[PDB]
Amino acid sequence: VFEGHLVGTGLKVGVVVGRFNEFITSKLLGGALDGLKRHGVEENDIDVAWVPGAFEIPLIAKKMANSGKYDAVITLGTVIRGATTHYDYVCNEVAKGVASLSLQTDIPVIFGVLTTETIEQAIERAGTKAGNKGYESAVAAIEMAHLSKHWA
Amino acid sequence: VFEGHLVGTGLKVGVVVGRFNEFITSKLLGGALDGLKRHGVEENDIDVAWVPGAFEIPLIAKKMANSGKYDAVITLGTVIRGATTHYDYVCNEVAKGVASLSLQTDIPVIFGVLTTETIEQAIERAGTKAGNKGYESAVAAIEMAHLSKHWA
Amino acid sequence: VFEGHLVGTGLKVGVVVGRFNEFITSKLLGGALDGLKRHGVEENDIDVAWVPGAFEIPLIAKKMANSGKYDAVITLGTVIRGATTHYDYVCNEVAKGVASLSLQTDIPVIFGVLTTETIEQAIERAGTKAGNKGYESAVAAIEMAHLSKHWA
Amino acid sequence: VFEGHLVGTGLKVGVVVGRFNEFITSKLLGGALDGLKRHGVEENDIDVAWVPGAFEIPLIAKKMANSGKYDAVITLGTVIRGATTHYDYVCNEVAKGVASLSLQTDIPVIFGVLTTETIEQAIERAGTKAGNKGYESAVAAIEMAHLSKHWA
Amino acid sequence: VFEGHLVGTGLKVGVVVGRFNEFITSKLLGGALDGLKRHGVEENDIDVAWVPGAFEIPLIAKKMANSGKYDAVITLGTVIRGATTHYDYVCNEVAKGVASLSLQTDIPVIFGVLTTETIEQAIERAGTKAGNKGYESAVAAIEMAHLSKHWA
Amino acid sequence: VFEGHLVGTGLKVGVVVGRFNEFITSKLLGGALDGLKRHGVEENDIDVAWVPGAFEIPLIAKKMANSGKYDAVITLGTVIRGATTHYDYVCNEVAKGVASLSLQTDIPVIFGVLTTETIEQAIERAGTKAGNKGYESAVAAIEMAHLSKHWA
Amino acid sequence: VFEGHLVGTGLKVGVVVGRFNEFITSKLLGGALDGLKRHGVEENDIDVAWVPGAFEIPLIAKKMANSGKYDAVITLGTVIRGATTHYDYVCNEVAKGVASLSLQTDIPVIFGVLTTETIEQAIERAGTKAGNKGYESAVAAIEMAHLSKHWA
Amino acid sequence: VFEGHLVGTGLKVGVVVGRFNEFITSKLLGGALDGLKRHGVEENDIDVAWVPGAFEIPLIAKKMANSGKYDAVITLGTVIRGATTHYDYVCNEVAKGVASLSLQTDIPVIFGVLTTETIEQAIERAGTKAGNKGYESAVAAIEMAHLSKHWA
Amino acid sequence: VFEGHLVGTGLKVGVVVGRFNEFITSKLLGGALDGLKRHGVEENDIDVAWVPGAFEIPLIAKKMANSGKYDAVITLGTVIRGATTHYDYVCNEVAKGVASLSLQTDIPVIFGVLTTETIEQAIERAGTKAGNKGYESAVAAIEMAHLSKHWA
Amino acid sequence: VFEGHLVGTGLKVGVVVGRFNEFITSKLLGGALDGLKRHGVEENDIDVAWVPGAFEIPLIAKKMANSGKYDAVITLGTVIRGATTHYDYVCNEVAKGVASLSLQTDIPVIFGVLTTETIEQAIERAGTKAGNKGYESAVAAIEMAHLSKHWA
Repeated sequence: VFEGHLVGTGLKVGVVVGRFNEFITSKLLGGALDGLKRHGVEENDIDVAWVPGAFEIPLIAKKMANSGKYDAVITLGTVIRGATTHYDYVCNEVAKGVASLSLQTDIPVIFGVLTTETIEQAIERAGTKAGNKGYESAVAAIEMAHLSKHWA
Repeated sequence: VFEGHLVGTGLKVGVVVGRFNEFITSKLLGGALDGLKRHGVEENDIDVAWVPGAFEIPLIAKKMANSGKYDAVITLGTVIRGATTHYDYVCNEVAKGVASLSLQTDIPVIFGVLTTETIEQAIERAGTKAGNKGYESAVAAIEMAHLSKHWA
Repeated sequence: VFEGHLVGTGLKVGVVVGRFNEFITSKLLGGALDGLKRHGVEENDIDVAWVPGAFEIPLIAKKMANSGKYDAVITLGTVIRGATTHYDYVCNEVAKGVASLSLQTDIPVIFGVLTTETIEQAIERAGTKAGNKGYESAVAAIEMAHLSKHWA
Repeated sequence: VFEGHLVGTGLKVGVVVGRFNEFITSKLLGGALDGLKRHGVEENDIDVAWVPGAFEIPLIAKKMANSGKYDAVITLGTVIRGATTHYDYVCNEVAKGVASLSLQTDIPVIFGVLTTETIEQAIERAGTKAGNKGYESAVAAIEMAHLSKHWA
Repeated sequence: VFEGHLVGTGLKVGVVVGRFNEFITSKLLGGALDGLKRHGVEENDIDVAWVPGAFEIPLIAKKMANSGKYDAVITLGTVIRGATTHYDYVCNEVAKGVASLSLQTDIPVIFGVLTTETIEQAIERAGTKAGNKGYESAVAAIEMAHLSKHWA
Repeated sequence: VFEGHLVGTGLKVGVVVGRFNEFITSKLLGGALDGLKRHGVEENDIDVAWVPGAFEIPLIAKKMANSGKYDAVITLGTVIRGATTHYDYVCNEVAKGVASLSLQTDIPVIFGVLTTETIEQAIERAGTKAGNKGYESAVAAIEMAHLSKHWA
Repeated sequence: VFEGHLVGTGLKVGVVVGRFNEFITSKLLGGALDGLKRHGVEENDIDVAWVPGAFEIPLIAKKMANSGKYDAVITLGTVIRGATTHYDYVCNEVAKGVASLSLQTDIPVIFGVLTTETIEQAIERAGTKAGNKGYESAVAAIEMAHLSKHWA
Repeated sequence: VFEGHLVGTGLKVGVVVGRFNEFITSKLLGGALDGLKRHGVEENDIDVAWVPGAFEIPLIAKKMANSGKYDAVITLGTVIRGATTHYDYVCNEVAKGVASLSLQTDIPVIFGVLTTETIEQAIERAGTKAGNKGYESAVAAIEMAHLSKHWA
Repeated sequence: VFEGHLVGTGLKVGVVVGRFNEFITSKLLGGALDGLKRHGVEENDIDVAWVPGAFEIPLIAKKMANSGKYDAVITLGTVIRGATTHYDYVCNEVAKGVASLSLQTDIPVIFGVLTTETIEQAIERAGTKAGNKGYESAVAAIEMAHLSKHWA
Repeated sequence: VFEGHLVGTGLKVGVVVGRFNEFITSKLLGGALDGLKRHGVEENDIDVAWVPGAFEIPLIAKKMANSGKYDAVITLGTVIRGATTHYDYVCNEVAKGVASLSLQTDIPVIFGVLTTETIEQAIERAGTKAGNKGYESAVAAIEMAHLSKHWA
């Protein structure tokens, strides 16, 4: 009874990508832009905020949701396993932040941060075998934008 | 003593299903009808919201309980182990959302999200030798909503 | 040196028991509902709230503490390992809502939910080798109750 | 399309439980005698017939269906592997008299007799991991009852 | 509720024993007396029919229940695994007879035929560490006959 | 030839059950308190004495036989192997006071205390594979009672 | 029915502890106070007798129950496996004394002597993951003394 | 630059200790005395709150620091690995509570709860090889107290 | 509240040593005498009775306790493992006798009989690595003499 | 009773550090500052003496404490295993000197010389996992200083 439209010609999205692991987040962003752009979203109704890395993505995502300028916010980034458990707390707090601070703002905030073990797994999901996580995040932002933003 | 009825003659239930793994969630939403319906709930008093996937189920599950139109909100979806720990942060936040944000609404929000390791296990719990976890999550939904009398 | 009493001559206790795994939670309730009685708490001053299972125990346990009718609330239930990580998110959220979440009320909420690996392990704490964890969770309730500092 | 109802507001149910392995059949009966109650079937409109064990359940189950006092009869019992093939002939004849033999009456007779290998397996269906097969056999009774075509 | 007495003060029981394996069935018929007798049944109200072996126990067990002289008919005998599958077809038909032809008589016909793999197992169940299956089949006989009140 | 009766129409029985391992002793008592009832012993002529555990069963069992109010006293309890030899001294002293120590009274005292190795073994005699040893210990009580020679 | 209170408001308990293994018996006597005390027993109504070791605990435990000053006598101590069978004859006689000489006094003498194989096991049962066997032996002491009403 | 003082002459401290694992938490509380004492704090100018389990610490640690009574609150307790994952949900929520609810008050709440795998590891950190983690959490408490200083 | 004095200047002890294994009992006695002597006991208030071996030590120990001349009796001896189980019954009856016949006389009778496996274990405990069991028995007799003989 | 104070406000301390293994002894001297400082001692009211090797410490540790300049002298240094037994004669004589020649002066001389096998073990005890054994030897110095007290 309540499906979400997938055409976002009149939408207005804003994304926050993490500079760390640029090698991956780059192609990850281009896929999200390409997605929104070719789904109707105007090529300039789209803003991008570069943060130091995923840990920083919850703070600035909240600053773009509370700015009340966008119809949806897309969080992009990439985290890869290291030698320490540092990778765990980062990955957690990013999702923990993006998810929890997506209800505090009743604004669709799509979580599109890669959390992998191998550099080959990131590439795998940045426009390779698995597809482009970024593009898939945009197509998700548009849908949420029809079901969650202008819907109440 | 404070048991809860199982006859939902005059209840209004709202369901939120994730499209990802539709192969499972589809026959898992078969717990809605042939479940709520056979227990009394009216065909028309049941609304369904399709979200992109489990991560987006806390937000829309909120904007359905807060609409005050439903006595209880059933949350459906399916998540299966990948190669990355991405599966973990998702399952966590879905459960973390449906739970921690079921106390802020005082409205019963039944957690019926399959979190499995195999496609086979998801099938085992969607109408096979474990039964349908969508039908069971409805029975629980009725009882819960029907148990909120020492409330208000 | 502020310690807690242990005789509950005039106490008002409320219990929330999960129906799932009734085979265990049954004897588990009888442990508390017989530890309270024999500790001087009235057999007629105890209320029991049957919820579907543990995941629903935070919600109903809240509406009993917020009910402002009990000095302490005991939460009884049983969760046993499955084949999926479903077991983890359940245990977590139960021992998370019940767990310290319920500090908000400032009513004692004793966490007495069995979280085991084997049906044989749960049966060990259900009134066997390790003793009845329901009885022990009632003794904890009386003690917690008899601890009075109030915020104001 | 002739399907079956599931609310049993005005139902007349009869139960035949085998005393042997009372440790299991006990909780097994409580499953049906609590699934019926909470499904709207009268706590005062249920009769229970204790037979020595399963082998005698076909005979007494017959004199209850032939009694023409119940819309459906539930058969509860438990049989566990021994060292001899004695277990086989018992299980067979129970799930043979009860089983389709009792078509002659045209009164619904639900076969809810546990036939397992381990005491731990029977304890799994007695209200644990696999759920209470007595509760499920009561839900089946209500449904079967609410299926009315009559031969004449 | 429909339990069955265990005092057979004024009952009339008829027993049918197979000669084959007399070594076992003999001390197995010791369940008749020192069983029925000690439970009240009169010494004289007990008749015994010796048949060639178990296969011939359905026929003669029939011409004893149909004589309407006995409140219940106890069937005794012993069968042990051979080298051929002959053991199977025998045990089957004995149980198949005593059961399927206990509904056509409405008179309780207790099945007390040992079906084992070892001479040792037959002994285990004729008055050794498993007890006497003839004495147990009498206790059941009394209760059964004593339970046929919602009959006729 | 002085043998013992088995119908206890007019009997006065007393039972001492150990609370420890209530999970087993529970069903274990129900075995005796249902074997007595169905053997013609009054449901209203049975007293039960709950002691901490088996070690205390000799003392309280004494004050019931010395009470001179019962024809026989049944002792129910359960003790299971631990990591220490503590289990041995308990079992010993229970089956030593209860055991023949209580010849002094000349009142029948039936030793029905389970002394096993596994929780699964105790559960076997608690009304499963091996039968209910409480029921059997009641049948022994009635028989012992019906044995009258008196010293004087 | 003859249960026993757990509130020892007006009881007089006497404890007998063995010095040997003071490292364990010390924190094991911590079951006396913070045990009897928290259950009601008066600080002053509790006397303690220090004996050389467990072997000397039957004699002095006798000259405390026979003084008729205490409602119940708690016996504490610890014994651990050596290289010789000396450990056996000790544990035996301690238990043999406290038991067999608790019927000659009619006064509840709770046996709370640790009989273990490891220093670690003694610790496990003196306030670690098994709890404090001194506190448990007090709870039992209260109930026992509080259960001697069908006495005298 | 803002270092924290270590001489706590004029300080009011509050301690919350868990009764479970008293064998360890006892000597662990020995960190309060012979700890706060020698650092200047006034003899019993410090209050100690005994709570049942480590799980109950967060609640009472609050209702002490909640309203100005102390300049800093210390939490002491011990938790040791069991067979079940119960150990995890306890440890987590204790640390979770003491930490998360040390920001809401703004009054220094030092986390001093031992979380070990072995009883030998608890002893290892209760005054053994690693020192006393109670005396160390006291030093921390004083330093943190002297850091309520704000900034310039 | 009831500790035992350790100075026995005015005491009057008597011991019974077993001649068998003189090689050990010798140094075992000298340690007991040396102990009593250097603890105050007058060097002539001390008597020694040589019995054939440990089995004989219960009889003559009773003859020295019933002689009402001593303040305590010390039983010394040594038993070592042989090829037969003879060693077991001897060791048992000695302790069984000394302990049981220490309550029949309400007179402190210290059990100091070595019960070992190796000749090297006896020497080990006769004034070697483990100390002198005899000396330790005297220091025990003196204490019991203050708590048990002139105390009542 | 004579405990040692821990607040060293008005204290003069002297430190002798070894230059060899400066990489470790450096951070080890960090125990002086941020150690004596926070315990009350006045900023650079403490003198530091740098000596070539740990072997030269005893001499200069003397010619400092030798004549009243400080209330206590701390010796810091590090020695790590080599291929030769040279490591032993150094460690020994350092400890030998600092100890033996701490009685002749009577002025507290705390021994704080690391004697490890690995460079990783030195780091382990220089501010890592085990803490800083320099800050610990400072606490000791203050306490020992406050114990120049003599006796009454």
